[PDB]
Amino acid sequence: PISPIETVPVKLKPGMDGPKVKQWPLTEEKIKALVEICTEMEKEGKISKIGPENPYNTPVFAIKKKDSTKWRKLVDFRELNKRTQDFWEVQLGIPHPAGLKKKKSVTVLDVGDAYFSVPLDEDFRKYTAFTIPRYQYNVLPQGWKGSPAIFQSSMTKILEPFRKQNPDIVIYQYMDDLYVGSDLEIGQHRTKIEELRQHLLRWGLTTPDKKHQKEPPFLWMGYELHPDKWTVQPIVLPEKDSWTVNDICKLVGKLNWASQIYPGIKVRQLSKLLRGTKALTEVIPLTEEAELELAENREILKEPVHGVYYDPSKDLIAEIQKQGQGQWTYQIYQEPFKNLKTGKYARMRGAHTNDVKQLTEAVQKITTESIVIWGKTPKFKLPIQKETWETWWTEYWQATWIPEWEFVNTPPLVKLWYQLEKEPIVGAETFYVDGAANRETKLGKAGYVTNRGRQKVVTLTDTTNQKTELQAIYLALQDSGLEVNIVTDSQYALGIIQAQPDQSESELVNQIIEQLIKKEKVYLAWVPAHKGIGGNEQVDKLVSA
Amino acid sequence: TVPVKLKPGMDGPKVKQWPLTEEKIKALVEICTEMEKEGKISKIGPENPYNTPVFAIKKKDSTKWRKLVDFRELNKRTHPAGLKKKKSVTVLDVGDAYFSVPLDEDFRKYTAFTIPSINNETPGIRYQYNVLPQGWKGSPAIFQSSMTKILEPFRKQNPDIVIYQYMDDLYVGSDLEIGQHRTKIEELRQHLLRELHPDKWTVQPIVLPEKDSWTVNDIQKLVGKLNWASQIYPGIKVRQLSKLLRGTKALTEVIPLTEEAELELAENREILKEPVHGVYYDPSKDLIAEIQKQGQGQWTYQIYQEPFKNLKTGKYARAHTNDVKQLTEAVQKITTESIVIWGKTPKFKLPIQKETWETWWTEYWQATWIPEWEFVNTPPLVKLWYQL
DNA sequence: GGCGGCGCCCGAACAGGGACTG
DNA sequence: GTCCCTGTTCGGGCGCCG
Ligand SMILES: Nc1ccn([C@H]2CC[C@@H](COP(=O)(O)OP(=O)(O)OP(=O)(O)O)O2)c(=O)n1
Ligand SMILES: [Mg+2]
Repeated sequence: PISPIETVPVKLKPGMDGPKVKQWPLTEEKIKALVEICTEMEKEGKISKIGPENPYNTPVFAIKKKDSTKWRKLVDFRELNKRTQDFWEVQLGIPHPAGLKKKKSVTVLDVGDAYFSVPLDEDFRKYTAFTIPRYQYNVLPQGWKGSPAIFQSSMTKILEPFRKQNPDIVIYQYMDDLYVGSDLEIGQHRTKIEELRQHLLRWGLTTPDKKHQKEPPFLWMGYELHPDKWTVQPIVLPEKDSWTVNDICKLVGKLNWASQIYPGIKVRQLSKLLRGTKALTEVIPLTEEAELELAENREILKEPVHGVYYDPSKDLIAEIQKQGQGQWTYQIYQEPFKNLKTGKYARMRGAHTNDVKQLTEAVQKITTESIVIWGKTPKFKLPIQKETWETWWTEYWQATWIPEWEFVNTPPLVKLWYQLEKEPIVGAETFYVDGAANRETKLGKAGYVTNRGRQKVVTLTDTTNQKTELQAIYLALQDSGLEVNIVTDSQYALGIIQAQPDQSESELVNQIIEQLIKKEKVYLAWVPAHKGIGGNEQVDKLVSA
Repeated sequence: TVPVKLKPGMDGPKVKQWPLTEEKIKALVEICTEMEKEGKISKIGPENPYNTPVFAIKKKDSTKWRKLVDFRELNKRTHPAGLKKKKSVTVLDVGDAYFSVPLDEDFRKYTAFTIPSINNETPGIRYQYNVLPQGWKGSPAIFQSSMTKILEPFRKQNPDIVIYQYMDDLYVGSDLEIGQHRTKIEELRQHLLRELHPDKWTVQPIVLPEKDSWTVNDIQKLVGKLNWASQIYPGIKVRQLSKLLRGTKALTEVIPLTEEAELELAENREILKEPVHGVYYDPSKDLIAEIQKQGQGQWTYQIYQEPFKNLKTGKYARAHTNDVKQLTEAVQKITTESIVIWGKTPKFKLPIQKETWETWWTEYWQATWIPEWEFVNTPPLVKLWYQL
C-alpha cells in the first residue's frame, strides 16, 4: 500500500525543466517483466496513466533482483538528477556487526517494494514520466537521486514512535532492512515483532513473510549473524590466468572487504600494479612480489574466521602490528583471543617518513573507526617502547599524541634507527657541505671542505639544487668516521634529515638514511648561504663553475 | 524578525558531520529533545541541502553539557581600544538570551545540523534553528538593540566599566580592586537576569644568548638568528661577528669575541629591544596567528597580518602532559587575547597533522566560539628563532 | 546499462614555500 | 617572476550494503 506519511517537498534547480529523452529498445524479457509490474502498480495507485499533456520522458529498463526470479524496474534518471535540487544525505555510514551487543532474541525483517510505498511530491511527479514499447510515478522511483534520502528519512519518521515506546528493543535500520534485537523470551519477542509489523502496516509498509528471518543464522548486511558469532558471507577471489586493471580492482576490493575480519590481508603490491595504467581493459603482468602477496592472501582466506559481539561493560582493546612496507594490521578485541574485528592501514603519506609517524597515523585511524562503531576510544597495545615514544615526542617539533597505550613486544618493534645530536661533537671532523645546480643545463656539483683540510667535489648530471645539496650531505657521511659534524646551507635537506626518516620515495634519501644509521654520532648544523660564513664560503666557491 | 541575506553569490554551508562519542551523542539527543519541545529547533528532512557539524563540551567542574554548533562556515557567508588597558576583565556568558528572539524564516534553512548515531543504527536526525543560534555571528548583531537597552542603566550608573559584546558572551572590564570588581560583576548579573588581567599582558621580545665563552658553532647559530632577524629589525648588522668565523674551523673551537664584534652584539641586543617599525593594524585584513612547539610544554606564538610585521608575540607555559590539550588551551588563550585587543579572532597556523587535531581537539575545547585554522609543517628554523 | 551510503587506491590539479637571475 | 619539491583535494575505477 502507499504510505499516508506527508511527502517531502521537492523542486527542480532554478531555471531547469524536466527531461525529454527517448526510450531505448528493451528485449522481450524486460518488456514482459515491465508490463507485468506496471499494470499492477497502476492498479495500485503507484503510477498513473498520462497523456499528451506530459512532455517528458526517461528511459526505463529492468534487471534480475537479488537472486530471485523477480525483476527490478530502473529508470535512467541521470538527466532529471542533474536538474533536481541538492539533497543532504542522512545515511552517515554503514552499520557493523561488531558494534552489535548480544541479544537473546533476534529477527531480521525486509519491507516489500520499499520505495514504491513512499509517496512522491505532487508537483514533481510529472517529471518522472516514462513509457513502455506511458505512465508517471506517484511513489519513490529507483534511479532518482533523491529517493534514498527521502526513503531513509521517511522510515526514520515512521519508526520514531515505536522506538519512543520500546526502548528495550534495538532496531538497526538500513534502508528497508530491519535488524530487531531484544532480551525478551522468544514468545514476547515474536509478539513485539508482530506489533512492529502492524505498525509498519498502518504506515503503508508491508513486511513480506518470505523476506522474514526468524532463526539463526541471519543474513544481514553481508554477514551471517549467529547467537554468539558473526561471520562474513563467503568471499570468492577471482583466479584469472591473465589480469586486467578492472580485475585487479575487483581483487583488491574483495581483499579490502575481507580485511575487516581476516587478519593480515595486504594489498600493497597488488595496488602498485595499478600505478601507470590507463585502461580498465589493459593487461598487467604480475610482479613476483605480487605473486607472493596474492598467494599469502589466499592462504589467509582458506582459514575459518569469525568475529564476536560488543560488551559495553568490558574494555575495548586495539592491538597493532607492523607489516612490511608501511603496512599495518590491527585487531580490536575485548577478551584476549576473541576479536571484535580486524583491519589494515597502509596509506602512504609523505615523501619521507618513519615508523613512529605511520604508527601514529594508524592509531588515529583506529580511534575514529572505533568512535563510529562503538562510540568509544580503545585502549591501545602498540609495538613501541614508551622510551622510544617519549624520545620522539621530545625531539619532534610538531604536536603529536597517542591515547592510553601499553607496550607489547611482539616484533617487529618500532624504533628510531638514529638520533641526531643536540650539541656538536668534540674532536669529530667538521664537514662544510654544499651543492649547486645549473638550472638551464641540469649540470651540478656537490662536495665538502673539512677543518682538517679535506676537500671533495663530485660532478653530477641531470640534477636539481635540492638533489645536489642532498648529494653533498651523502658525500660527507660516506667520507667521515663514526662521529661527524656537518654544516649545510639548505633548510630543505636539514628539514628532511631532522625528521629522522627511515623510508623515502627517493633513493638518495634511502642511501643517506643507511649512512646515518651506520654512524655513532652525527651533528647537523645550518648556516645562511651566500653570507661569507666559515667553511660555507669556500665550499660555495668550490661547487660553482 | 530581522531579514537576513547571505553574502552575494555564496551558498549555504554543506559540511559533513564528524563522529561523536556515545556521551556527546547522548547529551545532544537530550538537549535537542528539550530544544524541540520549547520550539527552538525543528526536525527537518534531506530536502534541506545544508548542514553544519554539531558537538558537545562539558562545563568546568559541572556536569551539564553544552551543545556547540560549529558555525565557522555559515559565519564566513554572512570594539573599544580601552578594554586591553583595564586591570580586571571578566568573561560572562550571555548566549542564552538569543533563544528569545526568533530567526528569519527564509534563513532558518542555513542553520541545519545532523545528529549521528552509534554504529549508524539510524540515519542522522536533522534539525534547524527557529531562534537566534548561538555561535552564529548574526545573533549578537541582531540582539545588539536589546542588549544596548538592557545595559543603558548599568553603563550609565557605572560610567568607568567597559562592556564589550563578542558573539555569545560579554567582556566586562574595570580598574577596580578584585573585591569591588566581583561585587559589581554580580550587580551586573542580577541586573541582567531581567577572569583576566590585560594590563599585565606583555610582549615577549627576541633575545640573544649571553655567555662568557663562544665557540664556532655558537657564533654560527647567533649569526643565523640575527640574519633571520634583520628581516624584521633592518638595523641589525652581522659584519663583525661574521668576520670572526673567517677560515674553516672545527665547530668546537673557542673563538674570542673582539671589541668591534662585542660592540656589534651589544648594539644588536639594543636594537632588538626597540619596537618594530611600521606595523599598523588593518581591520579589513585577517589576523594570522602562528604557533611553534618549543618542547617541555612551552609554546611560542606570533600574531600578525603581513609577514614580519608582528602585532604581538608571546608564550604559553605549562610529566604526563598532553600535546594536543596544551595546543587547544594555547589557541583558546591566543583567541581570548585577540578578542580583548582587536575584537577579532585570528586564523591559526597549527603545527600538527590534521588528523590528530581533528580526532582529539573537541575533547579539550572550553569556549563557545571556534577560530579558523590551517595545519602547517613548521620549518625548524622558526622554532629556533622564537625560542627562549 | 539507474540511485545513495561508506571503504580503498591512484593520478591530476592546484597551492605554497624555498632558492635562484641579471 | 621560474623552477623544484611537497602536501591536500577530489574524482574516478573498483568493493560492499540496500
Ligand atoms: N540495486 C538496488 C537495490 C536497492 N535499491 C533501493 C530501492 C529500494 C530499496 C530496495 O531494496 P530491496 O532489497 O531490493 O527491496 P525492494 O525494492 O523493496 O523489493 P523486495 O520486495 O524484493 O524487497 O533500496 C536500489 O535503489 N537499487
Ligand atoms: Mg525491500
